[PDB]
Amino acid sequence: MIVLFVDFDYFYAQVEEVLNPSLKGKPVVVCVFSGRFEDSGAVATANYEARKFGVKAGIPIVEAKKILPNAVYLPMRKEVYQQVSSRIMNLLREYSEKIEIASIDEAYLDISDKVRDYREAYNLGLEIKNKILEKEKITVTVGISKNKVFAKIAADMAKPNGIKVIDDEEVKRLIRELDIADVPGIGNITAEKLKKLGINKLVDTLSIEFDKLKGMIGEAKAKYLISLARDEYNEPIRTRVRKSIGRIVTMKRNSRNLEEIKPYLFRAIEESYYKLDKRIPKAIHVVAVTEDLDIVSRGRTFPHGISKETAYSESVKLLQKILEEDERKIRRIGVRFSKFI
DNA sequence: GGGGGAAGGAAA
DNA sequence: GGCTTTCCTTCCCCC
Ligand SMILES: [Ca+2]
Ligand SMILES: [Ca+2]
Ligand SMILES: [Ca+2]
Ligand SMILES: [Ca+2]
Repeated sequence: MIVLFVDFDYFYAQVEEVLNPSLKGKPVVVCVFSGRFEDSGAVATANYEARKFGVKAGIPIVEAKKILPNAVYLPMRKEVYQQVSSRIMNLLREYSEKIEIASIDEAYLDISDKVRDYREAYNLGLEIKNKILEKEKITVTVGISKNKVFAKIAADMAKPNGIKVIDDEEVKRLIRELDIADVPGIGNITAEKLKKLGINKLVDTLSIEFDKLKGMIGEAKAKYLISLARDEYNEPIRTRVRKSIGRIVTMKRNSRNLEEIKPYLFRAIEESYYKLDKRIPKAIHVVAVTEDLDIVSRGRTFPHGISKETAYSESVKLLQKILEEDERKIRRIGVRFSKFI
């Protein structure tokens, strides 16, 4: 394989500096306003002028404003970034039939029937970047390599607005020098567990006894890291069909009172069905986040499609099961639909 | 022993 | 804090 990875730059914030060009140069910060007080929520994304100062995905909208109090804070327009994204995706579908849409702003292209070497791959990349810049004035980064994992890593290294290749020789250099915590699919929890085992690089997984890896991070993530360490990782570029869709809302104030909860839940279901659009789900899950923020969720799977009426009736049953089996207060309430048809 | 599953992770 | 969507890793049902 010769994989080609695209990763739209500071995406949500770009798609904002593209419908109001006056923003370029100024720090922008797309936030998610939760709804329980002046500026409560978090930062979705922030253009690079804002990151230079500490504002990044995650930190509360309130820390953001303490750091860059005079920045352009805008609310999240997800339905809008979603379209811009698709339009771009469609642009990429021409450069190859084998495409995997990883996220709302990440796509893997398998161009192993579209080019011959990394020099051709690299040129196809630039061609792509440009096309995108031409049609939607959106810069994106490109990473090319022998599999999805190293193509992604490539882009991680080149973003923003770049292009790169980690040829067969580099891969071995990396399997040895790349901080394993920088490997796609390894976060803080698993990173720590691996640091405790002396595993700081990929190559470090071939030495540790296996079953003592399966023991600490999980059978799957273990297999994952090793195959990568053996330069034997090959996950095909497969079309991805969305598997779930949901919406959680945040209540104006905590409670365990079913009738105080009901309005928000029914409000989330509605919005949830608007999204589904033609998709019929056979499984519904009610999700609530206790005052302490842990995540409780009860579900049920049907042997047929779920009609709102059903979603309505059944979701109350579920919600109840939560209230009956958890004594904590609720602040967040929502739903989620799976097992489409 | 294991193939095929509802809930709480763990990462993006 | 912090959506939204993933895989998963357990605790089962039953071969
Ligand atoms: Ca991105
Ligand atoms: Ca991304
Ligand atoms: Ca990453
Ligand atoms: Ca990491």
